Amino acid sequence: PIVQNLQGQMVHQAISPRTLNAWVKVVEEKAFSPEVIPMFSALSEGATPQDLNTMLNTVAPHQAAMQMLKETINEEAAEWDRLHPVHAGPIAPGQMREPRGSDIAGTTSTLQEQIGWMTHNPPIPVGEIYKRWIILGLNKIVRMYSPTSILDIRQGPKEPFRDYVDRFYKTLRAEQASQEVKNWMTETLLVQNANPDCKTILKALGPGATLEEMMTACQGV
Amino acid sequence: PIVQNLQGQMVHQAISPRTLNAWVKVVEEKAFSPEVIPMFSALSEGATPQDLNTMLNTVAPHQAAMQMLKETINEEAAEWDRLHPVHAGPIAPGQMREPRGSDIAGTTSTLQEQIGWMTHNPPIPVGEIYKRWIILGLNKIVRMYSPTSILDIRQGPKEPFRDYVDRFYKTLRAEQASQEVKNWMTETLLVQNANPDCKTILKALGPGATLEEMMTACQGV
Amino acid sequence: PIVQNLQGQMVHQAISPRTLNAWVKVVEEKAFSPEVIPMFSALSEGATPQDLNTMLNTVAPHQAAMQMLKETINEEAAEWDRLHPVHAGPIAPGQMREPRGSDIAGTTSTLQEQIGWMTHNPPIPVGEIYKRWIILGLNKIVRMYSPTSILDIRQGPKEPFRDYVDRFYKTLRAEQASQEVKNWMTETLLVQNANPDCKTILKALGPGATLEEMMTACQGV
Amino acid sequence: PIVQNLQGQMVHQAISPRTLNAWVKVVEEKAFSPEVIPMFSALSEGATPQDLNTMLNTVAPHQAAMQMLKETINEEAAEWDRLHPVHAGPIAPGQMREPRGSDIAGTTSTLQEQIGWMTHNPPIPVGEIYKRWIILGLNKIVRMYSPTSILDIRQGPKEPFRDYVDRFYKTLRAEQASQEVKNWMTETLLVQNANPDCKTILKALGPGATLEEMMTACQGV
Repeated sequence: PIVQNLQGQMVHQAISPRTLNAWVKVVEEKAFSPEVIPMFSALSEGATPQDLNTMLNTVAPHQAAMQMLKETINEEAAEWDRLHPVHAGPIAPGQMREPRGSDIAGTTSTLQEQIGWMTHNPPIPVGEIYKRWIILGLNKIVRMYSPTSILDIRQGPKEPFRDYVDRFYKTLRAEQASQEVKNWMTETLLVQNANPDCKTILKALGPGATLEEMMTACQGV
Repeated sequence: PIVQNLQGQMVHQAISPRTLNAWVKVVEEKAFSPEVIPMFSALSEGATPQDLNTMLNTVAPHQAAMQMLKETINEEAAEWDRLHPVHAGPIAPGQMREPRGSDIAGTTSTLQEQIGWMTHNPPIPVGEIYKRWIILGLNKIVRMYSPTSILDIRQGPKEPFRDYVDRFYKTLRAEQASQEVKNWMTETLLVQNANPDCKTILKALGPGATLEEMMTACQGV
Repeated sequence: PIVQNLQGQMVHQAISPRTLNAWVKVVEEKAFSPEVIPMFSALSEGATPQDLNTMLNTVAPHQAAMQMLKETINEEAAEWDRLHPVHAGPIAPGQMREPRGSDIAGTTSTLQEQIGWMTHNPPIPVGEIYKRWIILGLNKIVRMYSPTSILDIRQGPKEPFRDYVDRFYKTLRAEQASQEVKNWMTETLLVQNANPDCKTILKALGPGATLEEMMTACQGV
Repeated sequence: PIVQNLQGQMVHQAISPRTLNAWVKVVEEKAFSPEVIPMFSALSEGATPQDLNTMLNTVAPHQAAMQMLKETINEEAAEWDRLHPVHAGPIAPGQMREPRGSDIAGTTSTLQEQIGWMTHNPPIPVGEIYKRWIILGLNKIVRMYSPTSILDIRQGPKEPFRDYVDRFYKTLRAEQASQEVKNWMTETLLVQNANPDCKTILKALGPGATLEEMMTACQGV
């Protein structure tokens, strides 16, 4: 992250060892469950590209996930270079240069360059964009590691309705289908795969019933 | 680690008690699993040789692991002395002397010497090299304590494919074979030791199929 | 082969009918076992490219093996042409021209050309190189026809250790893995797949035990 | 071998392809049984060191046997060099030089040198000595590959006595014990391990009975 010294200047501060260890525990203990993404977003709050690469070093022992992340990052960097062509000409002495795709990811840039780029009026967030690319890669990884399809999430004969709903929505978040497909799933498949008693109640409830009404009507069933 | 005082001078800061306690919990509770190495790397982030020896004091009650670490450290120090002979002659007043193998490990050096050595332009990282030697020793220890061979990692009849892949790759990381041998293992043994249904599907998939394609084709099997 | 006439001149001699019949028996009766390669090497001893094509005519009824051989030969001829470019310019009257890839295989050359090329001071062996290409093709064929993986070679409960070792090494020769992979196989998999009594003895024997020591310790078990 | 041309000069003749194929069949089909040694002696009759190395090329795919052969050959060559020191001084123009250990094995010598060395009055057999070294190596290999100890050769309850004697003596030839130990074995162990009826008859026959008398007395038992 970025901190201010006693002289009022923006200075980079390294990630604390226990934050890095929390990230390591998340990587090594949760098997790339969907909750890894909110935890990564929280643990990398206000980070620099060098800090993000330090956090990514934890993923390196997982070859498939790391390769997927690297492919996503390279594609995003190529797209960034395509959409931000290197202008040929003079540059104002008071204005800093434009970083490239290899520079936002911190492959060739330095710490001071990123500190200056992030701290500006108006600021151009380089850490946030790299973080978003990491999140795209992580979403792909979570999709790859998902053990069950949404079509295989069925309510147990004695399973409470709220637990079935939680499992269903967790699997839906893992799968990351299209928005229209997701809406169709939440509207139709959730009712379709319920157990007979809750299914009868939900059918009696009618189409267009909100999730709150369904959980109310199926609370003790 | 190294911190800056109000006067702008680099000053050593001791490891916080809770970071040391986290390291103690890792040592005493995980039985030298492969995840001990990323956790040690995170918890010793930006540390000095004195801090590294403080962290190593936790390993001392484990006689075999500590002896293996000491052997690896002594061998690395001897190699460092061989590759960095003590030059006989004058030394510039503004340039500090060259530490020996017993000095990078902090056996004979002092805190100020290591602080000066690490904080330089350009810097010579003494903490990182000692840390790498520790990691070599820890890798040897993890290999020693591994309970199962990779040849004994077989998918259960009802075990999901992703869990089998995770166990297989964790054992592979523990064993630390040669790169060519590791590639052969990931290409052949993973398919060989799968359960009959996934094995049939993977055989139909053909050689050279990526891990993502295999996990996709075996998701619900 | 090449023989000398009464005048001291090198003359080509055709392969005897019974040598050709021995080669035919090898091709038609052994199902491309690994021993086909030493037998082909012995039976084609000191042969000319025309003789080698005569021997290859026996393989033609086997479409897959013959196609694999032709692909290997064409690739080797293309590589030979690439590494031996046709020089444009004068040629010494006493020095013969350089054969092409289609010429070493005897597709376009004549018998006298090959006789002169092989009989020279210093000699340039054209028959040996074509033979080596044939051996590469035959190795590929033997790999294709191998019925069992090395991972499936397991010592029987009452099988003598020497027979298990012979089967293991025959399969290893058939598979033709990389040298490092082969060393790992002979060091680890042979012990891993032995029966419980021999496995206990070999484990007690320790790593780095020679094959002779293992066969001595497991002789009557 | 060595043949004479029309001018009366000794000329080397290569081994015929079918003799080499017979040797290949012996190597690849008999699993280093004791009969491999008489067959090698017959098939290498009157051979040159180059011919012997050509025959040894068949053994190369068998790593353990080939390594044992190479160790025996190197030891014999070192002993030959020790017992035949290189004399420093003039050499007669009509007398050829003394080959070294690397020269009798054909590693550095040429065909003409060996032809001249073998064809002399009086002749110094270089092929025979190399052949004897090969036979020592092969005897070691046959000992290594022997599946049963002599102590485990026991006559079956209905096995004819002549077959038991043949198996016993074949195992004894494989084991190659000391002469006194071999005499003790043939005198005591053969009677000891016979079946009860033949054992009773042989005990009644008394010590010092010849093998012919034993086979006569046990013919139909």
